[PDB]
Amino acid sequence: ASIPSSASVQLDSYNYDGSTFSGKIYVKNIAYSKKVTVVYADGSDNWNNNGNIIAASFSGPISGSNYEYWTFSASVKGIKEFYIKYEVSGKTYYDNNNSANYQVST
Repeated sequence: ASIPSSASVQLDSYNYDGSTFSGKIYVKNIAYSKKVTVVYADGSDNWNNNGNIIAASFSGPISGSNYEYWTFSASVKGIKEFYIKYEVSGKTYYDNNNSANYQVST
């Protein structure tokens, strides 16, 4: 782990065990009332108009930085790829792996 210097939001890690999709996300502490969402395509690669959504929750500050960790977990029947959306103070940021998304292998 190293803390991003500059990205507003950045995936730290995820797992998909065949039934539960979970992970952790670096989030820059820009303001409060943050919304951090994981948006995924299902097993058929259907985005469902960006309606397959898991809301992450605040975990804690990261010492020696202006970042925080947010975590997520949900029961997910199938998933091919995902990205992260971060809304704060009317601004909208993404970690979509530079438009490739994060690919979930089978």
